[PDB]
Amino acid sequence: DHAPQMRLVYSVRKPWPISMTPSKEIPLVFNGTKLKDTILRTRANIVVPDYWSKYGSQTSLEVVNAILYAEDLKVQRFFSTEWGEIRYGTDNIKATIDSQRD
Amino acid sequence: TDRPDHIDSRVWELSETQEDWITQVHGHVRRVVECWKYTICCLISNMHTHRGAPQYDVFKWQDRSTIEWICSKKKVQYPERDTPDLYDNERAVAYKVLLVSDLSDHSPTSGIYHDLAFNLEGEAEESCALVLRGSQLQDIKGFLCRALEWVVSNNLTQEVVETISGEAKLQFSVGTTFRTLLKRDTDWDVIPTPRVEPNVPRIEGRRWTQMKKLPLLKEKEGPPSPWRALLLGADSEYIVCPPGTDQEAISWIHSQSEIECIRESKSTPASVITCLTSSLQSFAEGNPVRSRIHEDIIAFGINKKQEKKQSASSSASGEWKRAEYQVEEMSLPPWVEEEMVLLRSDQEDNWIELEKNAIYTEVDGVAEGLVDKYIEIVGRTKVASVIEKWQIAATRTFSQLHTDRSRITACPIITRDPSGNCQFWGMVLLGPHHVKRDTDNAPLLIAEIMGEDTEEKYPKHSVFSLKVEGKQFLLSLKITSFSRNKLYTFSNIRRVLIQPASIYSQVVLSRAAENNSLNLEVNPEIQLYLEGAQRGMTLYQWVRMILCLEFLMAIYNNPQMEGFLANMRRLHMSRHAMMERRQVFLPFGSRPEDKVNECIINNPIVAYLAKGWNSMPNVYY
Amino acid sequence: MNLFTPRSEINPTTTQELLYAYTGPAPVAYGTRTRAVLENIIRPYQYFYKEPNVQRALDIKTGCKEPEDINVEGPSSGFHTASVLKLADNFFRKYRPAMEKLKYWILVKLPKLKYAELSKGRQTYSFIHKRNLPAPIALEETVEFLEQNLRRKIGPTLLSYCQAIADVMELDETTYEGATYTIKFSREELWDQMRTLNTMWKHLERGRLNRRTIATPSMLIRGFVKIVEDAAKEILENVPTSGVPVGGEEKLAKLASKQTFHTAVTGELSGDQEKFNECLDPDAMRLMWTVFLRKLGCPDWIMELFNIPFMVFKSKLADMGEGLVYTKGKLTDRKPLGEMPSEFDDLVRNVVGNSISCRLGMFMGMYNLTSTLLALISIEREELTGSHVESSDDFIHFFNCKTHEEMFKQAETLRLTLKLVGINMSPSKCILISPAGIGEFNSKFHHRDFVGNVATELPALVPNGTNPMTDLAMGLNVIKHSVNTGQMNLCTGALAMRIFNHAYKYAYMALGVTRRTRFMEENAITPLLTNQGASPVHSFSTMHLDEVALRRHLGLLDEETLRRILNPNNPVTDYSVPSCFKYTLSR
RNA sequence: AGAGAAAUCAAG
RNA sequence: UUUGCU
Ligand SMILES: [Mg+2]
Repeated sequence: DHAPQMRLVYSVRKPWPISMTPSKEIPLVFNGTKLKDTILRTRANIVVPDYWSKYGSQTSLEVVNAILYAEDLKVQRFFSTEWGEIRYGTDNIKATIDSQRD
Repeated sequence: TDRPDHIDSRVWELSETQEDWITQVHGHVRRVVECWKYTICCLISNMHTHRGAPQYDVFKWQDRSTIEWICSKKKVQYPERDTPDLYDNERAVAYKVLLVSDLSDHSPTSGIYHDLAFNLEGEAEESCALVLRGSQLQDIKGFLCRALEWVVSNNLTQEVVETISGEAKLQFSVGTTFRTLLKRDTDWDVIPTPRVEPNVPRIEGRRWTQMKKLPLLKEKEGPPSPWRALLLGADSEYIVCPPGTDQEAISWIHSQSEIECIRESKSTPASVITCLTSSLQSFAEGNPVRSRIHEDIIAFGINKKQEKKQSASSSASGEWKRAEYQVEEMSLPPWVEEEMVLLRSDQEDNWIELEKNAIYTEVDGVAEGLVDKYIEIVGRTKVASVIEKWQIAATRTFSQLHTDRSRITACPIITRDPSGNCQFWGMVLLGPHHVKRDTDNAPLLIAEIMGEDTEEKYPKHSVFSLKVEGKQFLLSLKITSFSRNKLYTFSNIRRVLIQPASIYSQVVLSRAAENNSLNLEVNPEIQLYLEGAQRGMTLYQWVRMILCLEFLMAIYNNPQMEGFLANMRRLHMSRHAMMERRQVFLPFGSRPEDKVNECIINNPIVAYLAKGWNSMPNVYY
Repeated sequence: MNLFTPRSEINPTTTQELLYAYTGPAPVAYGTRTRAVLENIIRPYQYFYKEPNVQRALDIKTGCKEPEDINVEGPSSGFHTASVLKLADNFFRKYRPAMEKLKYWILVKLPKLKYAELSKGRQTYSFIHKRNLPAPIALEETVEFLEQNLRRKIGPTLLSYCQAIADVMELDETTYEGATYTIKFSREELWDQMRTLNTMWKHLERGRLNRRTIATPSMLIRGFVKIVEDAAKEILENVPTSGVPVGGEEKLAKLASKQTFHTAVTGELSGDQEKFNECLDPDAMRLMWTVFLRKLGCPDWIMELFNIPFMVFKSKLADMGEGLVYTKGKLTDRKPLGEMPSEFDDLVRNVVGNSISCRLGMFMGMYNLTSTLLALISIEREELTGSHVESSDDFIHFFNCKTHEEMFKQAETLRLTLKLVGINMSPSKCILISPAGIGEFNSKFHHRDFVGNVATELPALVPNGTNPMTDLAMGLNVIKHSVNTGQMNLCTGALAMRIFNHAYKYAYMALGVTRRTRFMEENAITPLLTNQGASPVHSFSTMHLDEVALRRHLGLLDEETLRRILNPNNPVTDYSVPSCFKYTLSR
């Protein structure tokens, strides 16, 4: 699967790289930039995700924590870890048997 | 007949009087698996009390009267045949432990008891992950791993698999006609049974001769190899232009320019210069793409394949002969040493501007410090500038090869200094390409600003004189045909910085370990085999020369270089062994120098490496 | 070259990493492969007898010969039947637990193999459409053909698919209806399509002066090949003399750590095998497998199943290709073998249409693990009291003897045993150091107690092209795998991170003055993620963490932006979080 | 013309 | 197809 590796630079620089489902939330033209294409899943330019990070419908904080909980656990584990100085160079069967005898 | 070490003695003795194992096929294995089941039940039942009484009650290997009494106490009844192994009071559910070769084959069976299915590898059915706890599963998995280890160690895999699962069936067969087809090109049948006594004979071998001295590589004779790389190397230069976009810089270049041919090459006729300015103008007026012109025909070999076809056909009177190819031998050219000297020339700006990572641990700090010191060492060198030029040119040219195009495309080579001033290294014009495959060679017309011109070094380049703001420059035009894959590879030519970085870091860390303290600001003397006046150099200069040589090798990488290095690693190891007063021995009829000499034909860098090898001593005492 | 020979601070072994030019483009084969394919096919026949007699050897079905015909001076192409039997028996005895694990795999794991994985293969040549196709498509059409011609439904198990192939091999005529055409095969035609191997240039192969081809089998016989290769892998992973396919770290370090009483002669022989794939006989491999299975108490049908693919390969038909190039003074014409005199005229009798029928020798990339097993069985002899590690072609042996004469006798015995099983170690590429402590194997260079692992291919430090978050995660994972594998220390690890970060930022128009940066500057959209332009947050000790979680823990991302970019309702959309940046490209 | 090395691209 | 990786 080397083709995506070589095609990325051209793919991103295309006029309408991102393929997205049609939506009304994203403005057709924001401050002179034509974000979406009206022809079908429609297409949008790479600035749409950047636009969303500034003007987008926020989901509940509880949703955010749930999605990030798995990775936040690893982050917390690492930052709570302590790194040392850097160097250069039979009874189970007994209980069952006794219980059966009882 | 003994007790397996992973089964407790009490369980073994108890099972001894539970069934007539002697009259059962594979009685020992049957008893062993039943003991495994009992031990699994015990592992489930251990240390689990519900309301002061055990949470799990074991009916396995208990008298029917007591089992029925217990079940009646719980207001449940089970048949003699379908007697569950365990009963969980907390869940008030009966369970029957089961062992199966594969968990997927297991089925719920009847509804009298939930089936706790497990495999010999310790894994449990997806349902078991609910009913049983994590500790129970871990203990059972460990015990069953030990049991499987015992099974494999005693060659009882088949017997156990039969006991737990059933009996294997004929899952494959071949008819007579397929057997006939198979037995067409071999002296044996489908199951080869050559009736010959197995025995290894004693053949008469040869003697292993010692390599007392290292071999000498073969230096080829012939014309000096010319510069055959895509772009220029040490002879790369750029025109400084006012800050702005690529179009503005190209317009500034085009406004004040008197391009006149100084040295015409018969391979790239001077007239092709018209194909450059026309593009330079076209890029200035917005559009980089441009319609063809008359000169373009000879610039990008337009309608040339058919021309050669017709010319060869018109003069092909003869008879066919096997196509024999010959690689023209060439000697070591004198410009390799000059290129190496010039590539490590100091610059003003640092040409390796990479962002730092986020230091969190002391290890991260040490790594970032090492990388920063390496960048300082090799940042201010001409080789870094040429690497940046190559990367930018390759990226800009490869970004235009993803679509079929019948018009001339212009891909300039411009890099911006930290002050914002543009730097025009040259331009690459992409002829009409209709790539249907990947490795197809697209046609390029490459114009490059050159500091100094040598006919013997650039026979196929056409050198013109450029004039900007009074300053004079040389501009070399080359008609090339380059593959897409090579362009993509050079688009990230920055990877050449890793090997010298590895060597520098290894030296620094070795010093630190010897002193137990990391002193980054250290450069020891690396003793080497040099011309003779000097017996070594500091670490920084050595790293710079390594970077220059690695860049040259990468730019001149090809089958000859690949083979030469692959077969030279052996001789490098042999030299290292000889240095340590070891002895190197070889089989009969061995000549590694032959495998190396096979790959010394044209490459100038390979010839440089071979000469360097020859310069070194070949005998150690 | 003297610049790569430091004799003060580090050793030439440490600078073995400098003898790689993999940062440059890999050579690509050009034009017809017929010359290389024919050379590969003809090499076995020349080496069968001490004096090349290709015509006499072309009539030999099984490549078995007596020890007299084994060439102890040049490459040998045959094998000794009795020696193979005894060596296989010795290997079975010495590694009995490995054979028991193989038996467990056969009894438990083999029957439950699904042929869906058969869709993970290389570009397959359709015997219906007559052209190379992706593996899933070829598998789909082959299964459909089997269903049509068998009037039954093939079970999901691999054994069921192989049995279906064996059954359809019993029909005098087979038909395939596909939209709408009806392709008809006779038994002989389908046999030819099943046994035909398709040759292809091994593009992007390093360390070789001359390009070499590889062979791929038809989708009909790929199930048996998969079964045999999986069995070989299972037996190999439990054998301490194998360097593949599992990590070579432990393999090479374990022998490097071993020492002696400073009184025995210790030697280290590093070597490769000359024309490794052009000397092995499939008959030897199937005989070794038969010995293994029989001594393991396996049933007859298992032995037949294991043997079938080797017989089919023994009756193979190699695809010649476009043809040999002939000139007419200055013209050029590719013509098939047999139309005019050439170097391979001896093989003209074996031409079958555009395919050449050969019995001896093998092609690369088909039976790698079985070939390694065959090489390994030959080392289990009384004389060879030394450690051995082999990866297909490369090998390293450690001798621990009482005198130099014993060491040389053992080395020659190793060479002669490899000849016995049909493997010739390249004399020019085999070097023995005494005392031991310096060696090379599988691109790992060992000196005393330091094993420098040198990558055979520097990682492509660029985004994979999926999307920013996935690309960043994958690149950091690659760098970490290279680092902990030993191919990159801390300094070069950080440098590789910086290079990948620069390339990744460039690929998404986040570095200079682009449309993305212009948009984010006009609208005052601060860059908070690496792909947007923010300073990198990962480090040497934090390549395994996700960017979003790591930034959130550091306060670089706020709850408002976090809820904006992680909102599942965003109209845009590996351990990366599914944020708004996990988009997909159009084409 | 050119790239290149065992023979392909230099359109289809 | 509009062009900014030291
Ligand atoms: Mg080797």
